[PDB]
Amino acid sequence: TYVSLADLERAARDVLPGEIFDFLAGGSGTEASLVANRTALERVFVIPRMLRDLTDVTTEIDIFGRRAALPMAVAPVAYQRLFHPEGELAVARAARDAGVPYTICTLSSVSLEEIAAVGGRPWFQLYWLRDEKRSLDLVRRAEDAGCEAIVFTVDVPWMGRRLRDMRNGFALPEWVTAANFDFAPATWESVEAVRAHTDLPVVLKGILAVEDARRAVDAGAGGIVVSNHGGRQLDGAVPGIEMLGEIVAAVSGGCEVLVDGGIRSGGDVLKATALGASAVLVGRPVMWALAAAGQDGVRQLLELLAEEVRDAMGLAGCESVGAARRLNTKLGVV
Amino acid sequence: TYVSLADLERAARDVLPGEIFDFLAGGSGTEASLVANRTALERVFVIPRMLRDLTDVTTEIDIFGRRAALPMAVAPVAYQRLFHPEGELAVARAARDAGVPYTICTLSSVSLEEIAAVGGRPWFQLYWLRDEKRSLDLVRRAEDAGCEAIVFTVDVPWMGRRLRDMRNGFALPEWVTAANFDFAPATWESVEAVRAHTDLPVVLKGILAVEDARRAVDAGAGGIVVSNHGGRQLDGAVPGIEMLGEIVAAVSGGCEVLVDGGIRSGGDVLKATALGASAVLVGRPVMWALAAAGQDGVRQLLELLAEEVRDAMGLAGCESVGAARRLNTKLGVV
Amino acid sequence: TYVSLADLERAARDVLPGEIFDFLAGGSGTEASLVANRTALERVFVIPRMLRDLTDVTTEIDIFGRRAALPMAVAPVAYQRLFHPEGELAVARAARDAGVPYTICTLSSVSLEEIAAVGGRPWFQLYWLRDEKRSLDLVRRAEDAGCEAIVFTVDVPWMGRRLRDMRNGFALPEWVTAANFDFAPATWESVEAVRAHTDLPVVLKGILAVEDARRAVDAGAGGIVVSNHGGRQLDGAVPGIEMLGEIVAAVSGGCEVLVDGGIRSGGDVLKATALGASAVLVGRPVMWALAAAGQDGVRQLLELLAEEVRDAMGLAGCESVGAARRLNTKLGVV
Amino acid sequence: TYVSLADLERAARDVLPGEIFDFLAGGSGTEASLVANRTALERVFVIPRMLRDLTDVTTEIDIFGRRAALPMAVAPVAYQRLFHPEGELAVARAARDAGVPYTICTLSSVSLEEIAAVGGRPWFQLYWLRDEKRSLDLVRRAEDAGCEAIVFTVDVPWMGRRLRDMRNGFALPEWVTAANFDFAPATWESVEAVRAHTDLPVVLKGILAVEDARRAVDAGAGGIVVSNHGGRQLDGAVPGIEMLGEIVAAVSGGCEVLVDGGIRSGGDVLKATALGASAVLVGRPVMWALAAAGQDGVRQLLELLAEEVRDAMGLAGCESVGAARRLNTKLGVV
Ligand SMILES: CC(=O)[N@+]12O[C@]13C(=O)NC(=O)N=C3N(C[C@H](O)[C@H](O)[C@H](O)COP(=O)(O)O)c1cc(C)c(C)cc12
Ligand SMILES: CC(=O)[N@+]12O[C@]13C(=O)NC(=O)N=C3N(C[C@H](O)[C@H](O)[C@H](O)COP(=O)(O)O)c1cc(C)c(C)cc12
Ligand SMILES: CC(=O)[N@+]12O[C@]13C(=O)NC(=O)N=C3N(C[C@H](O)[C@H](O)[C@H](O)COP(=O)(O)O)c1cc(C)c(C)cc12
Ligand SMILES: CC(=O)[N@+]12O[C@]13C(=O)NC(=O)N=C3N(C[C@H](O)[C@H](O)[C@H](O)COP(=O)(O)O)c1cc(C)c(C)cc12
Ligand SMILES: [Mg+2]
Ligand SMILES: [Mg+2]
Ligand SMILES: [Mg+2]
Ligand SMILES: [Mg+2]
Repeated sequence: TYVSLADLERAARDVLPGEIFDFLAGGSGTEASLVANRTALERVFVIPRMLRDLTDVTTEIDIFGRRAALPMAVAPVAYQRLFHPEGELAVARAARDAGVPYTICTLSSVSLEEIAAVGGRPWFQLYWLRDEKRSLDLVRRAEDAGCEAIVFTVDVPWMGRRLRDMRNGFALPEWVTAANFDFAPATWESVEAVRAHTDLPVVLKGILAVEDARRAVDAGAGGIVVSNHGGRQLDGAVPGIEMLGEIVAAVSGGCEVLVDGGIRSGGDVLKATALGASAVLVGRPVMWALAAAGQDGVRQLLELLAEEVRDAMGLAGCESVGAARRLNTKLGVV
Repeated sequence: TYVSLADLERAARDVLPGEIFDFLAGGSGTEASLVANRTALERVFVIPRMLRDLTDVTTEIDIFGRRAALPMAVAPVAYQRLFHPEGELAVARAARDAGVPYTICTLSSVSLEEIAAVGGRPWFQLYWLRDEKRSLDLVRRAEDAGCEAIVFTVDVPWMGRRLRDMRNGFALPEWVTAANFDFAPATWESVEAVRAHTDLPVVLKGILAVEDARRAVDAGAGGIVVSNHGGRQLDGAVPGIEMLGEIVAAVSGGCEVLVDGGIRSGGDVLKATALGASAVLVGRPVMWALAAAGQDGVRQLLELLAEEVRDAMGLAGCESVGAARRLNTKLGVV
Repeated sequence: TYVSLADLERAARDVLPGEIFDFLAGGSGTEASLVANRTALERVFVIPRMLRDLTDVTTEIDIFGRRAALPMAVAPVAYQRLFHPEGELAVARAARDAGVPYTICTLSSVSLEEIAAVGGRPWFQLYWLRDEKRSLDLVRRAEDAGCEAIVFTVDVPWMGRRLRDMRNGFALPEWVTAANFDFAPATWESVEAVRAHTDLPVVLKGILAVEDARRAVDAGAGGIVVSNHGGRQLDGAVPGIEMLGEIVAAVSGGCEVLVDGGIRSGGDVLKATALGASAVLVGRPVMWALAAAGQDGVRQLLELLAEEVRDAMGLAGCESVGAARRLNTKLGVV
Repeated sequence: TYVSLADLERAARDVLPGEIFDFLAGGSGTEASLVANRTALERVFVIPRMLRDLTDVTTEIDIFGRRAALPMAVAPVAYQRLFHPEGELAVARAARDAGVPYTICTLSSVSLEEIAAVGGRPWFQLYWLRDEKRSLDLVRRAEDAGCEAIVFTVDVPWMGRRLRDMRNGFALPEWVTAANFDFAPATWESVEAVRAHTDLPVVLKGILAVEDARRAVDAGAGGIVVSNHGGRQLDGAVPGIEMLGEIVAAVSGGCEVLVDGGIRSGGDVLKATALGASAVLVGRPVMWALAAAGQDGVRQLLELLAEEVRDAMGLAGCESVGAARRLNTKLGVV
């Protein structure tokens, strides 16, 4: 009977082994980027509009050819059986039932075909493999299984240095595997190789520089995710939310611009929208819900977010997510 | 024998049931807007003027056709019998005796006619009802009872999500009722309907966007209250005090511009004035005083505020509230 | 054997009755201006210059016709017998011996003539009295006793609201009196009355507005003290150090521009100088030293400040206080 | 088996006598500049670039005619036998083996000739002596011993006031001596005297003012170190990292521009690079490593830094330190 996302963090902390909670919670380095994701959202204040017609508030959007129930998708988080035995299938089922896109990870602990069979028109997150042809096989598999977008993670030439995991000597338990298997630095040529191999929208995840956003458009990306990988890659990378406004201006409608990092309420969703985001991704909260109560947990989380998004939108005078994008903001202190 | 408003918060905390103190104290969401109301005032510093004639310092203003003793009114706070058995009549009597306008709430726990009978030329706060005609009946009742302004709350299409009240499972005790009765989203058309129905000044409460202030003037409002509803509506809404200067400039004397949220001293009143406010509203402190010592409590609070306003004005070289509006300010840190 | 001013605060706290320590330490209201005096100095960073000739570093200045050993004077602090039985004579003797001007208070607990007899060419702080003629008698007395400047306090139409003193019910012990006696709001006309009555330099203390600084020059002031009275007058008044740069620019050498509030080291002196101050006043630290060890205490404090000023100047590449005024600064965080 | 530099601080704290740990850790005054070195780096966020070719990431630079393995040198820290019995020889050996320049101090506790014999093409830090000829003898000795640059410390006309060392009554133990011996304020003429006496690059250490950087170039310096001496000289001096961008712009490639103060990770190195630094110096961390585990300790520290630099560079899309200099940054909060 949770009333905010923080309820679920506590519940997940109680049930998960410490080293697993740390694998989930932690960031790279001193966790400066992890913390900055939160600080950056806290400093954003919305300027609500009043006395608008709210006789049909809708939180729906159209993205990558599909209607979604909220301007939100479940972020790609690897190895979800770490958190609950049903892992990715529990999350995907809840996401489907909520009308929220679910991003299947290259490092999923259940095969992408089994996750896609859940239904819910899922997305597929790609990590570039040591060989172009194995990469492109994942893409084709995803597409053949009915995934509707390829989320190419471009901020992971290699994994960041996570000191929690080093101090814990954390390693996958033997009962969790990379189920899509029986990694190399991506480049712009890799992007092109993917774009040529699929007619699905290619979404580049982990863009923070304005000219990288621009180049993503030029490269034929259908979207980008403005993201510092939840503070888990470069420690000291700017939060996506701090780059988002500038990026949205630069691409000037040329692709969808998503953001992630630290989204913890419908109000946060509203802030991201007001800064110009098409949609957000949510990572850690979904895994807290999964750890706490499995599929039911994720369903309750998504219902809570949905209600908070609708509440925030209406209180801000927005009948639609488009209207929310036209809200103005003001930076405040603490 | 209180020397600041914080004395009365402690006294109210001691006497009220926890769930009632929480209903009063709390805001929506993570209470970001609640806290920001205070932070925003703390960051404002006044640039006082020296060596001016102070041989008749006056704190009086003329507003909505009436002289008021201070640039201050009691904010509309619902269900005041929650805090003290005499509820609204205790507050209204103290306000009358102090020469301070009292705002009667649509959700008052004593009928608007009984409160108005106290005297003191009160204001009436309107919430828009599911039917235009019931709304307009409240207006007419208020007017027939001698209310001198209609404070139309425009930031409440519905009530915000107050997690204290959810976590407490708070509900009105059966001995507190909405005494004006034996709610729909307001729009600009609702405003017009009200404006056409009364010759009293219509004051729109809960304006934060500059173009909403502008439109309020265009709409024939006699005033606005720049307000985030004490942090109880949209969590992450900008504090009114952060919008006030821009709003005052935009309306360029076309209506009175009031502010509220976090006013806790005569010095705060001075800051709001220096930013351009015609007057402030004060909410929670009046309810602390009511809970602590009933009518006497509210009288002591209003006397303390009056003395602090006069002290701050004089120390800043202002013989009048108009002069205080011409003070300059500087933003500082913490 | 103190190495910083904070050593002496602790020592004074140990020896003084609490209510007296509070009378000394406290400010008005919530102590926002008191704290801001410190915060404002902490945020100032100096840009030192290197490789300059330091073969005769001097901390001396010429001010109001006299050489002073440091760009520093002892601020006017009333009733110094509250802190030590020798009161003002202990402080004045130490100041004389250090070559630092001492400001005699209108509310001194030893008569201005006895303090002036100590020697050291002292200044006299004026509070305007209910009658022009009694005010001007104080001035003439001061002058006849060999005071070299009149420091007219202009930020005290009346005393601020000090909640420590109210909560303590603090009052002068019967053994401390206003020894110059056997108060009205000052105006610009009062200033003129003083200026016409003495050929001593008139220094207006408690100026914070730029146009008040300008007008002080126009009025024939020989100096001003940019000051919020140590946070003891208007609570929420800007710190002097935040106004100083703008004020120095505006007066454009037309009078000496002193600053006070929170000066606690030679480094602070350097910051004030770099912002354009002619000199600083130091209040509370001198009273800590007095309370801790009487005349000897004040001598040790002034020796410590002198050494810290010389050290800071040299490390910043300044052979003279003039050179220090030409240093640049940068605002930092915390 | 350390995973960050903070591991080594704890280890050094455990093993060193308190007064020695304090001599190492402390700064001048209230330690404002010491703390600001850290704060200033924490506020810098990097804008990483994605999808660049990383098939030969190199951390090497060419500086002062030599290839270095990292854009990093060991800062001049006096009396290193205070921390470990092998003192400077332990550090120099580790630095040589890591391919990192080591700066030999004028106040080294082992003679400059013995340190230089370790190999590793070392630099020599000069303090100006009371007599030009003794100064220039040190220079010539350094050069004759195969030092490759003279790091002239120009921010030490005399040593700052370190209150830890005063409160501890700290003094060199009799078993630590200034081994180069059997001090006067430097000026621009001193610089010239040095420049005329050696063909080695002269690097001026402790420049913070832009026009001092400019003048260093004009003076024929081959480099500068933008530095507040680790917060140990002027308390309230701006951090070097806050001046670096402006200084790099002003010198416009006319000399190498190094920075130091608070560098505690490869990410910090990356930030300094992105602000335009040619290289950084690292002081206290190297001494922690020395105290913790002697030569082995310093080797582990330099290996950890090397890995963190390579990791940060790659994650930011930089194949080279030059590319890292072309990264953009954004200031954030806390
Ligand atoms: C590389 C990695 O370390 N992984 O599993 C990815 C991955 O394999 N593929 C990828 O593309 N992203 C990953 N993320 C980042 C995620 O997608 C979001 O960017 C942030 O979670 C949003 O911030 P949040 O909402 O959590 O504050 C992520 C996040 C967490 C919590 C874990 C445990 C693993 C990962
Ligand atoms: C909706 C609501 O939740 N109510 O009861 C209103 C309401 O019925 N009609 C309305 O117009 N305003 C309401 N307020 C906001 C009030 O008017 C001021 O805006 C802030 O109190 C100023 O900030 P403060 O001085 O307290 O810091 C309010 C305030 C409190 C404390 C309670 C318990 C109830 C309410
Ligand atoms: C009015 C008053 O309340 N008095 O006694 C004055 C006064 O009678 N005449 C006046 O002109 N100033 C007074 N001050 C302000 C003083 O001169 C400096 O402005 C600040 O002390 C600098 O900040 P500081 O260095 O202390 O941080 C002052 C200061 C203290 C600590 C006490 C106990 C009494 C006073
Ligand atoms: C004067 C002095 O007090 N000494 O020994 C110098 C010196 O004799 N010659 C010089 O030129 N510099 C010195 N430093 C500053 C050092 O070179 C770096 O500027 C900072 O250490 C970088 O910041 P950090 O990485 O430590 O945060 C320094 C540093 C420490 C920790 C000690 C104990 C002694 C010194
Ligand atoms: Mg997120
Ligand atoms: Mg208020
Ligand atoms: Mg002072
Ligand atoms: Mg460093």
